[PDB]
Amino acid sequence: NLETYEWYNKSISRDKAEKLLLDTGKEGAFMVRDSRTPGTYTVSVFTKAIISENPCIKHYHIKETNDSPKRYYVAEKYVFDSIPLLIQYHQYNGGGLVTRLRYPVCGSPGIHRD
Repeated sequence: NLETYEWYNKSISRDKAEKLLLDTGKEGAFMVRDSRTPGTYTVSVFTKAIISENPCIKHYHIKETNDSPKRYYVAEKYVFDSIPLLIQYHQYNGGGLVTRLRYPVCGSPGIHRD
């Protein structure tokens, strides 16, 4: 039933998804494909934001809930035992985020670092 939408690419591999999206060269070119577990999908989007030798294809998970009937949401591929560990992770890896967490700020008034 997803098969009736232009963006649904069912079976295709990550690598050919990336090739197809790169070739378009259009900002916000995208495709939905299938993920490892059923009920889970993957959005893949072309972007020229982060010049780090442009461009990038971002991949997102679409998880489902345990509802009646069922709901869907965009989330990262990962869960963490701890918020600090989830933060730790995102200092070194962008993940589902635009930039990754380089610099904590404390907003207690009159406070400064080191």
